[PDB]
Amino acid sequence: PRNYEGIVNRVTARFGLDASQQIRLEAEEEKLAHLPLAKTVSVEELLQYVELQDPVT
Amino acid sequence: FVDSAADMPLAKMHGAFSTNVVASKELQQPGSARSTRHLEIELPKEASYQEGDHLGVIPRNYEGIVNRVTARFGLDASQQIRLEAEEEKLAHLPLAKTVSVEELLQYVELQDPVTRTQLRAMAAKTVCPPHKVELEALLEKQAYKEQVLAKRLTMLELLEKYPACEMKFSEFIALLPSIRPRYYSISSSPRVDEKQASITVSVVSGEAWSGYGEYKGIASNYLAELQEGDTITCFISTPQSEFTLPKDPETPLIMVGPGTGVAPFRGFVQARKQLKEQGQSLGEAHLYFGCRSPHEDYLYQEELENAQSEGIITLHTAFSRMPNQPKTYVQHVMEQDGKKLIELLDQGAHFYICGDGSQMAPAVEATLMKSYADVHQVSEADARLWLQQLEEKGRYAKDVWAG
Amino acid sequence: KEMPQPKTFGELKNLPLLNTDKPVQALMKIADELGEIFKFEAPGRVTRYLSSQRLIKEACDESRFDKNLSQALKFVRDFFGDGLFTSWTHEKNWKKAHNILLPSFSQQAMKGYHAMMVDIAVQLVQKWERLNADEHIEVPEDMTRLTLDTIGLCGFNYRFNSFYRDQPHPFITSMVRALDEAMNKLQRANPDDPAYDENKRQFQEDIKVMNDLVDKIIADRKASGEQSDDLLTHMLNGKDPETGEPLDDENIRYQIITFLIAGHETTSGLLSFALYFLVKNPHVLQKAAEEAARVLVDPVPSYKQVKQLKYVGMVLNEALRLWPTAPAFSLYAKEDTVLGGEYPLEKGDELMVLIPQLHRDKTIWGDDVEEFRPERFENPSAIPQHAFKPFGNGQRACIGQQFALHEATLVLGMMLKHFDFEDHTNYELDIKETLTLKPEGFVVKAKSKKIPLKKVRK
Amino acid sequence: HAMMVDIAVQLVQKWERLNADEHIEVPEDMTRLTLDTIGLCGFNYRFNSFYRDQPHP
Amino acid sequence: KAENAHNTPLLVLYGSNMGTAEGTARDLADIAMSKGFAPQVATLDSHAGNLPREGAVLIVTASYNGHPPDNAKQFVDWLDQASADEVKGVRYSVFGCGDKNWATTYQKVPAFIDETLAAKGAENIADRGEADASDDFEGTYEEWREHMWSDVAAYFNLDIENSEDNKSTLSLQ
Ligand SMILES: Cc1cc2nc3c(=O)[nH]c(=O)nc-3n(C[C@H](O)[C@H](O)[C@H](O)COP(=O)(O)OP(=O)(O)OC[C@H]3O[C@@H](n4cnc5c(N)ncnc54)[C@H](O)[C@@H]3O)c2cc1C
Ligand code: HEM
Ligand SMILES: Cc1cc2nc3c(=O)[nH]c(=O)nc-3n(C[C@H](O)[C@H](O)[C@H](O)COP(=O)(O)O)c2cc1C
Ligand SMILES: COc1ccc2nc(SCc3ncc(C)c(OC)c3C)[nH]c2c1
Repeated sequence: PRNYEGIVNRVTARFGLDASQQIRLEAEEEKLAHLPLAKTVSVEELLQYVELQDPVT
Repeated sequence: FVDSAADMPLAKMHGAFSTNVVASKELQQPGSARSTRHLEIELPKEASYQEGDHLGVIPRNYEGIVNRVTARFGLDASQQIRLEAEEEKLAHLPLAKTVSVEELLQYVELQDPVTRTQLRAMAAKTVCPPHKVELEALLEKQAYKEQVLAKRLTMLELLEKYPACEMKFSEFIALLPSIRPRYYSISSSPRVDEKQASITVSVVSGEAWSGYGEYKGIASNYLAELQEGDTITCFISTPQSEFTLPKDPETPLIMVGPGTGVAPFRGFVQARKQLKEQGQSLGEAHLYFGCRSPHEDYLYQEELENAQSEGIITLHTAFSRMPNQPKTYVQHVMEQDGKKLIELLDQGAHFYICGDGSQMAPAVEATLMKSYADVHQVSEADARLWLQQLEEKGRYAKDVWAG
Repeated sequence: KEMPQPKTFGELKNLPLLNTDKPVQALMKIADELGEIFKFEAPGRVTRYLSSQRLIKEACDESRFDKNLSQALKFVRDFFGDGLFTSWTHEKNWKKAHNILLPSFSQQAMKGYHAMMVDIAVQLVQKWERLNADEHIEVPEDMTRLTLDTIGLCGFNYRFNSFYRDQPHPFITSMVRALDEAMNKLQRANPDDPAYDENKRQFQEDIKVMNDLVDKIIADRKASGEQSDDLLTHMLNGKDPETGEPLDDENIRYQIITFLIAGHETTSGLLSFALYFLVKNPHVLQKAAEEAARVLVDPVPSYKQVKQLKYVGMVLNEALRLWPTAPAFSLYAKEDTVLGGEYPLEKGDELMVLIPQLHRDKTIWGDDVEEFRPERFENPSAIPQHAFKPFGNGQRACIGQQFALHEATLVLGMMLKHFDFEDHTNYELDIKETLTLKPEGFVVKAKSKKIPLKKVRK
Repeated sequence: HAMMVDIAVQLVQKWERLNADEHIEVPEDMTRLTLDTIGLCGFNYRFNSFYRDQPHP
Repeated sequence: KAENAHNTPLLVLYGSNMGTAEGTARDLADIAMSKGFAPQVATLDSHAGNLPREGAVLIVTASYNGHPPDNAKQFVDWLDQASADEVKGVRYSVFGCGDKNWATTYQKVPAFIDETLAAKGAENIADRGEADASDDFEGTYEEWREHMWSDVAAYFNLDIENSEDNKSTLSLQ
């Protein structure tokens, strides 16, 4: 599935970000979180790779 | 989070780097029907500039015009898609990559006149027989000049006019030219801050000559909408024709720069002001500035009046639209001052024109030559040779544009 | 005027001047001594060596002089036949092959060789990336691996796999032996003395090794499902628009050997001399390295990117100015004529253009002709006609000029992007002659720029 | 792993680059690969066996 | 594989500072390929003296305040003073990129080259062509082009019949 608009906007609002802001991640460490690393990708599309409402760990 | 920018090819072709807007504000008065913007831009360590250099700006297409395209093709902005050809492509498109529609649309020109290739492509997908006859009519030499080129009629406006032309998005995008940079005359001196540059941008806007609604100039409206903290992709460009202050600050200058034409002279003014503050003596410098009104578009009035008060320049204004005054242009003022301006050029002054190259520059040039002819009692041919020699000595410089 | 002549040896005239391992360098020294023109006589034979642009511009007038086969070229025809290089202009097979094969060096063809050039260039960069600390590089040896493989692959879809070999490829060993023998023959007073019986035997066996390889290329292609839209495709398939005829089998075999040799040896030489001059001119090296880094932004170079390497181009042309790797070509007088208003020639008289001396004419280049200054070539338009001729003259000029330069420029660009070089032995230039010229014993060390990689973690 | 891949890519490339009807001396090429792999992985030392026509000394 | 009829030698040289003339040149070389030629594209002042004594040479150039573009200066100078190395055999044609906004200098460099080339032994196969950036540059470019192919057609050989769309060569995704 995809995360709905309401919940994506709650995140970009909390971080003061624009949906369309292109950015690039990196770690060196493994990642069950299956993120496109070393690629540029908007915030809003990064946010379709992750669970936003699992209990806090 | 390399929050990073496409380094679209053109950005690479121009050495455009990505960087931040530090200021953005309006220069005309509240209630002017027109807009002229002032932007301050930060430069990275690797870039540097000089007075009379240009900022190359890679612009983005505005939302209105992107939506007109996605609406015509029934597409969502965010729809990811992938192109391919096998054939070369000045249109500098990311091929064999997935990329949204809206971002594909930032690689191309959306409002260039429709080309003959474009018209044939549309004709071939048209199942409206009378509509095919019309598109083909436009291919003829005369019609093409008068209805396409004279009015700047675009492929987009013809696709909107012909909703049953079965051209498809991916054929549209591929038939378009690559997005071009726009040049702006840097309006600041590096002697004040080496790593910060300003530009002065008249905002293109009006009723489309094509007849299809309201026209907005691509880069100028992109620049007009930027705000502090936004990023911008640009490069420094140095023109083939040198446009710099004399080496000796006592050499006299005459500057003619109405409207946004003042831009590079604001850099000259800032340079002279620093040279003074470093103990150098300055000679005469006349700035001929013209605009509609001080109630409207007298750009940088405060700065220019201050400069004049500190002896950095002598300021001569002309106003076209002041109630109860004759319509005045810089060349009319220059002509009143002919004697003085010509004596100055006889003592080694440099002369500079900036701004509109289609009407203002030629008329200014004609007035200068006529002042010469009248002062030195010679023919128009001798006055033309004089100007030719002045240019060949490097003392008659132009930073003018049709835009 | 009567023309100068170097020292003579009684009945052998000047022949013994060629009894040396470095005969072009000897001729060059004679030119410096005698000036723009000298006569060189052997028993039964005369030629006239030209060194000034003043005379050479007249020699280059195709209405008055045509390509001659020098003695050297007559000996090499023994294996080059009536291929493009050793055919007379008036032999039917010259214009036919010229017309059939010129389209293999068109712009489109060049674009289509790019990928394969990159293939071999990546093999050379990798070999060097993979050396251990303090190992060194045998420069002309590695440049020959690269150039032979590049013409093999681009021209014939054939892989010599020279980078998988620790010695030179067998084809190179017999080539060098055959060229050496042709060169040594030049000085022989009595070529049919039976003392040279073994020389001739080794010569035929080397001709055989080279022709055995030609036979394989031909066999591969007959097998080659072949579009292999390349030089060989044109050899086997193209028709000359003039006669309407294709090349016959015999001529094609000569073309293949011709292109395998001419197509690599002199390019190997150029790259070797260019690396030599760079390491000896560290400011020039840095300026070339700066361009490479600036231009070659992608993991492998594009065609348009190679064309962007202006300074590298300048470096190569300056290497060709000092040490043009095919250092002489020969002309004959088509009719009686007077050279320079002072030297009468009869129809058939032979001239030699001594290219390295032409390239040192101070009237053209200025006094500093021994310096390595690529800036000389900043506007090539500025150079007078017939002043710079490393690729020969007119309709008999080098067919492969653009191919050699594109390859050299690509390769040198990559080397300069990817490594720092050290002249660790302070190498003294020693120029080996095999008719063609190349540095012998030239070695360097190359320290990888890991285009940066050093990465830790532990 | 990365260094093993380095040598394995060298072996695949040698074979990709053979001409039609050329053949592969199997144990000879396997020795080029295995010696180079322990040399590189174990000791950061390059025997460069694929640059040699005979076996390494 | 293509079809490669003519294949006659068409060398296209440009004088360009901002690429208008250079793109026009490369466009020509692209339509030549479609008409079976063996085209070659290069700057003007790089074949300074090396004009092709066979086929034809299209010369596409701008003007800057009456002067040649940076990549054409060596050519023209070579052309102006140097005339000794005559231009006989060289069958050419000239296309001019200019702007009417430049008064007294309109198309001065293309004109110079065109007429100078002829007062040195011209095989002018096709009359010069002009483009005014300030009006209908594609009209004139189009007029000169069609007339041009035919002039050279009749002159030598006869490769394309109607481009036979050796053109439409899309490539997309
Ligand atoms: C060397 C140089 C220096 C320059 N310096 C400056 C400067 O300092 N400041 C500045 O403001 N500009 C400057 N310009 C002009 C500038 O580069 C841009 O051209 C200008 O901002 C317009 O580009 P744009 O993308 O906004 O409009 P575009 O989208 O490119 O449209 C421009 C075209 O639209 C046409 N047009 C105008 N009105 C209409 C209409 N109503 N209907 C249809 N078509 C119309 C114009 O005539 C022009 O042909 C300079 C140009 C040059 C060459
Ligand atoms: C720097 C590299 C090169 C140099 C210096 C060089 C030099 C020359 C010279 C001087 C000649 C004229 C010989 C004469 O007049 O007797 C010539 C001709 C020739 N070259 Fe080159 N060459 C080089 C690269 C190549 C390449 C790469 C090829 C093949 C792809 C090649 C193929 C030939 C051919 C076939 C001829 C004879 C052309 C003819 O007469 O029709 N050359 N070369
Ligand atoms: C500074 C300048 C000077 C120019 N001078 C002339 C000129 O003298 N004659 C002319 O016909 N056009 C003149 N032009 C118009 C250009 O030649 C026209 O833009 C040409 O199409 C640019 O071609 P290019 O991009 O290949 O350099 C000039 C343009 C500029 C910017
Ligand atoms: C005294 O006679 C000599 C000596 C040396 C020479 N070197 C030459 S250079 C001859 C030459 N040129 C170009 C190419 C491509 C080529 O291919 C291997 C050869 C052999 N001619 C000579 C003649």
